[PDB]
This record gives sequence, C-alpha cells and structure tokens, in this order.
Amino acid sequence: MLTEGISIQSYDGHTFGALVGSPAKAPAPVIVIAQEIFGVNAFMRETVSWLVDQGYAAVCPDLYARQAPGTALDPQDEAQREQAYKLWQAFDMEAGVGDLEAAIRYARHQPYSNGKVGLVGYSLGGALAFLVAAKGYVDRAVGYYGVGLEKQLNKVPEVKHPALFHMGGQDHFVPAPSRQLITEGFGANPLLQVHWYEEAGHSFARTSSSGYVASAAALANERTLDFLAPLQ
Repeated sequence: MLTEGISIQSYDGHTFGALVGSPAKAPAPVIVIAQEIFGVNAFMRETVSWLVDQGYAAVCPDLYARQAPGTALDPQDEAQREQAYKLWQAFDMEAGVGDLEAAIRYARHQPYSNGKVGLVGYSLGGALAFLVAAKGYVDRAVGYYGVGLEKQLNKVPEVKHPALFHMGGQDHFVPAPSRQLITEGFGANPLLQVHWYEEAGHSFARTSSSGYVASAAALANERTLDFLAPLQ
C-alpha cells in the first residue's frame, strides 16, 4: 500500500509515491525504509507500524516506480516471487540511491520531523542502506541481510556516519568467502558494525519467511532500536 497524495520527486524529474506513517507525538525523527525486492508489501507495512509504535515517523518510498509503480509482491507466491526476480534484475542501484536521497530530503522537512533521519534497509534495501551511508545522506543507517555487500568493499573508507548491519550465518545468498570479505572490510572502519546471527539465514527477521528465527530477530531488532535511539 502507498499513502494517497504522497509524491516525492527526484532530481531527474521522476516522481514516486510512498507509504507514510506519521508519529504519535511530534516532533520525531523520521526513518526512511528501503524495501526488499517485493515492493511496498505486507512486510513493509508491518515495518512501518513497528517503528511508529517505537516512536518514529516512517517513510517507505516506492523504489520500483521507475519500472512498475505500486508493485507489491508475495514471496510465497511462485508467480509473484518470479516477477520480483525480474524487477530486481532490471533494478538500477544508482537511481535507487537517488530516489532514496529525495525521500530523505522529503523526511527532514515534514511538519512532524525533528530534523533527524535514519534509514533501515532489508535485502536489496540492505545494500542500498550501505550505499546511502557511503554517500553520507543520513544520520545513521541499518541494513538487514544486505545482498552483494562484498562487491562494495572499496567504499568502506567513505562511510563517515554510523552504520549497523545484521547478517545471518546460514544465509545462502552470502557464501562463506563473502562472509570473510565483508567481515574483514567492515571491521577496519570504526563506524561500521556487522553482527552475524549464526543460527539464522536470509530474511530471518521477516516472519512470513521460513528463514525467520525469533531469537535472532529479537536480538537484531533490539540492537536496531538502541542504535536509532540517539536520533530522538
């Protein structure tokens, strides 16, 4: 779902919608949520309400709007899950970071915003969170099981704002060597932080997933809440 009337525009002219969640009391820091490859779907809504109850405002931009606006896919549905793979395969990460940048500007200026903006990303969004972090567009970013992180190691020296990552130990998407590259690369920057949940795989934090692990999810989400706390 997307909020009716919300329209964010990128430097190149493209405009896209977003599922917005206003805070209970204002002003409050805004958390821009970067999606997985399934668009603004059920988990994205779940995530929106999770953060508003924790005391934040939430903005989940429709990043697939350049390819297919309003797309919201079900990972458990074979057909839909495949559309996701197709859209992900055509996804342009540069524009993704640009739209994210625009959504970040949107958030800092809302009547309820306190000027603080954090960014949380899952899967595809986990890679984007790292990149926005390397660009320095946010106060602090968090990534959940980011894919292709090992391919972005050269940007490690560029991140000058705190960033936290949660990676599952038995994540198929992350081969053992990738783990070594990631851990070794992130470790040097005192502002990056990567935790590995040994008994967890991919999407361990999304309940609909079979990879969901309650203890891993609980710890990960707790660390996320304490890392974001300074923004309030």
